[PDB]
Amino acid sequence: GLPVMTTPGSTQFLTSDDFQSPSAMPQFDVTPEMQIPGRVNNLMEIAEVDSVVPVNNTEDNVSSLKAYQIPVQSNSDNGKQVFGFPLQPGANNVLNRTLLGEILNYYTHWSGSIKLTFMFCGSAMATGKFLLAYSPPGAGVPKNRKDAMLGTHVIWDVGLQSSCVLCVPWISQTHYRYVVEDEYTAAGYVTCWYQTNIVVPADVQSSCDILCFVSACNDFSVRMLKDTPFIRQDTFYQ
Amino acid sequence: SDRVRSITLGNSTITTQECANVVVGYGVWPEYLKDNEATAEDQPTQPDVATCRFYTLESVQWMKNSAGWWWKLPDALSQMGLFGQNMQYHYLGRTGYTIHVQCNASKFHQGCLLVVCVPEAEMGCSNLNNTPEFSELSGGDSARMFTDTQVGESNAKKVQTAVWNAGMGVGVGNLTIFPHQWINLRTNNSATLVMPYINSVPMDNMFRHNNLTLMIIPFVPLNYSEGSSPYVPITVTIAPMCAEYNGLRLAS
Amino acid sequence: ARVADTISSRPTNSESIPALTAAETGHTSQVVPSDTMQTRHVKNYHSRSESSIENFLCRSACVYYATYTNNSKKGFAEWVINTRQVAQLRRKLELFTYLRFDLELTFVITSAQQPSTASSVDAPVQTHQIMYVPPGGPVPTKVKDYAWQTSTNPSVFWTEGNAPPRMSIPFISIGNAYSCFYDGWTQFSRNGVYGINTLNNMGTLYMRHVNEAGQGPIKSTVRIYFKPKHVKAWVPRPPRLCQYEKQKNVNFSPIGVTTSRTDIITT
Amino acid sequence: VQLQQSAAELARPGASVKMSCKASGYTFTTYTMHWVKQRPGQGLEWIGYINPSSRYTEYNQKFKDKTTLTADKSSSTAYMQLSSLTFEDSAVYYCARRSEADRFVYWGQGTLVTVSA
Amino acid sequence: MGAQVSTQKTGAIHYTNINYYKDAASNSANRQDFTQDPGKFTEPVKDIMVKTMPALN
Amino acid sequence: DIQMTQSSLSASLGDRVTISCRASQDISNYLNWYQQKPDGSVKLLIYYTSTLHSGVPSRFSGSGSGTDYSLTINSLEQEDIATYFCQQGNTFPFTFGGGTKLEIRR
Ligand SMILES: CCCCCCCCCCCCCCCC(=O)O
Repeated sequence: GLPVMTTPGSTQFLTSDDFQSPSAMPQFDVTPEMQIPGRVNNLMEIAEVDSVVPVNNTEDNVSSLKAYQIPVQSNSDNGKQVFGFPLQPGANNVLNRTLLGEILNYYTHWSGSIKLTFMFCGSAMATGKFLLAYSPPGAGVPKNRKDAMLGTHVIWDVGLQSSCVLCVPWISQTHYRYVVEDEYTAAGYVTCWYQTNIVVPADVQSSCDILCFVSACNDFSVRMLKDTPFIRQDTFYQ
Repeated sequence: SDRVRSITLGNSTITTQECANVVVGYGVWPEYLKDNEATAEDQPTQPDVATCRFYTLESVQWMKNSAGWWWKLPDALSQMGLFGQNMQYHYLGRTGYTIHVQCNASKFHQGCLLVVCVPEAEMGCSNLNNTPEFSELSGGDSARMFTDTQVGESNAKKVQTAVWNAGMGVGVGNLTIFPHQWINLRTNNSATLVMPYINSVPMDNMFRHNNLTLMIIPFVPLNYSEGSSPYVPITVTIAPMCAEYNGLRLAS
Repeated sequence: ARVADTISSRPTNSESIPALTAAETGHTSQVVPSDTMQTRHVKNYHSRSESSIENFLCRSACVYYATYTNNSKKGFAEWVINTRQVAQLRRKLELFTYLRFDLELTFVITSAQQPSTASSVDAPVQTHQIMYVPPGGPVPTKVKDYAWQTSTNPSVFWTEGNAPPRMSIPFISIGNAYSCFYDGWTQFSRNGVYGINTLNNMGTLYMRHVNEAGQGPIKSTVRIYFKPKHVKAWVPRPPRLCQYEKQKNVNFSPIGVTTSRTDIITT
Repeated sequence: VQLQQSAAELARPGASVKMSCKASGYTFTTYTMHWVKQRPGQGLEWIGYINPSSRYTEYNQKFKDKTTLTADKSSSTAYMQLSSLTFEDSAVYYCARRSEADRFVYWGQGTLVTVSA
Repeated sequence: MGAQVSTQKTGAIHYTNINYYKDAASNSANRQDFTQDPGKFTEPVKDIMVKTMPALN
Repeated sequence: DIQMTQSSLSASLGDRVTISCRASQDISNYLNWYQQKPDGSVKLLIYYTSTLHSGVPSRFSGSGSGTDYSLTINSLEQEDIATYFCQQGNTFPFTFGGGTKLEIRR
């Protein structure tokens, strides 16, 4: 006969609670564990594995394997633009469907750096230099190499080691940023420009290709788990 | 230097002059079964020299308009030596693999392969109401190959061979989470993986469960000028490692 | 679980290149942004607490709902237990290959009155019974059957108005982990069914009214919520891109990789 | 979500006619879009579908030569072009958006195509 | 009587929980098992390579 | 091609109305019933042997197993005077049944 008094919140069903519950099968014994390789303890071990990002979207390459190759050829002028895309890893349709951008669509906030590994998939005699620039927002998109050399950049030279890592920094006013498209927390643009040409010898194909990867640094964080907008359902699967 | 290796297993040796470092599993080297994890009560048969050696599978030609290939892994070695004669007589089985894909070209060719080793890969049928048969899923040490178009729904039981969805429904670019290694003809020349035994049961039957799949997908296709050699083949050599079997029965 | 902080840096001119790597070796570079530029000494108090496998998965999500009518013989619902009939839970459980978890199972039972024709209808509170038949047990075939005794099968009894019922289920499996994928046949001659449907044998779930048909038919509805606890996950997997097709298998119609933009230089 | 077709059209025997099915309210490049013909004295008949993300069409075995389905991802419409019009092809043509497995959930209202002289 | 007095999660205070039932599958959720080993998914390489040294010697 | 055999049914208001359509071989419960209004709007009613679609009133009910299936309206109203098809989804191509128009008795 201990007197209690039931507070508000009684007899509700909250879908994210932590209570105890009466077991349905008493004195059940489980099957003992086994050392299965590759145990994941945290979702920031899946986001730190690089994945190829489909830069070359031109409305008839998304239904092919040609969406991953950024084409690079030998020019006649200098200072052209290889590619360019804004850096919103949950709303931009370039970084939307990679391995990083899909774990980031379950969460709402994110913070930390983003690595961007490039790889030169060309011949063995072709050389060249590329300028991988990143410009924080406030101005427009950079239009010339004279305007994109002012931001964060790194001058890549191809050779024996054939891959270079541009690590974008974390320059932002808030501690976190929204995954969805919000112009209050815009994150900037990533471009890439010809420093010098692509010079080839005789009897080598002049059109080379470039792959690009994307992962997160060792200080990535996420917050405020939500449900993803990419999957859909009308009827039950039967 | 750090460019030359020499792998020795059984009575075979695979040497190489330029190749990248080896990619071992999810972190663990293949080893035998313990005593606090086993479930069978009869003593296993570990030959360890009669199976653990490099078997050479068939060679496929890399064309310019080529799509990809796949080998289902404990099915391709079903007629290879005393490994295919221990799979038929024993009920259970437990193996780890050591895959080594090798494709060589000169300094005037270009291209890029993706050598991945996907565990528990289910393939989707063409007509959405059925399931693919055995002969369209895997061939006896012969490569089944992808396509660059879509297999229509007019076919009854055939595997969907759209390469940009990799047959399973995932994006092809997201396959780099599985243990993988690139073959870039600019620098690299061969790519080697070491795969432990990844399964939920300590031992498994080997004729109705293909627990690995070796996929090769060309991301940047082959290209050369006029004059170079146009026939570039790809050869895969696969060796078991730390094998043991239980339950001896008749031939099946 | 506090994340790492960036240490200070200085302008260098040396033969050590942290930017250049070789991506051919299947090994992601471990560079820090203090190695490609100049940085300050900030200390991160950010935590990675809300991205572990426990907090990512321990959330209730509906899996099936079935309706049954009072004023009918063989008015009772049944469900073969599997978690592959919704899309928002099937995508979370197919990020990892092998899982091992203990459930916490909750039902939300509602009711609705049917258009009867008798005048001055008044029905009292209703009682529902939810029986769980393991694979092989006896099954009922009508509403008033002998199999509804629950002599050994677990079951709950719930009057309306109270809090929703909730049990807890331990790890009921044969092997050492729930396998979400299975590439192999059932027969040893390699025919018959193929896929994940050969591993799923988890029972059935029967529901019925306890009260009898007084004066007006009452149609009910019961929604079923799963909630995994003490989760361990092995061998991660790339997420599903195409739309789901069936319950038994992994079929799909092919879809392009991403949506399209107008150029390669556009933003 | 609704599918809005074109108006009722008219064509001579031997000419060509082009219908439309403007999908609105959802993402056009994900779901396939089918075409179903109902002659006014019989039941419904299937023609063939089109995947709008990859432009892979697959017709029935009786309408393989006449129809030519096409689509564009920009304005989010799906076209259907008939050729070699006879007096058999005077019917009502619906477009349907095939959801999960085989269930035609959202239908159009249908254009009446008639041939005359 | 048991009463494992643990700590609470806050930014930058104790709390008591008691187990009542005999089945180990009927406790609370874990929610506080923070462990990270990302060296098996990003560096699955036998012979290790230093960050400052070149990769292909 | 699976031949789907189902003509012109009559029943009064507020009665039990039953339609049946029969396939050629066993289609394994993959039957869907549609409803065409007299103006020309078509909608999905029952997407399995028994499972009702969301947005359909609870008058309609289905049954059947093997080859022969059925649709049962346990109380006929004025809004349910339409034409009902049945469609299989088991074998390419998807073939529809013939119509079944309803009408009042006297
Ligand atoms: C209160 C009585 C009813 C109790 C019913 C217990 C139901 C147990 C369900 C087993 C879990 C199913 C998991 C499916 C496999 C997977 O995770 O893919």
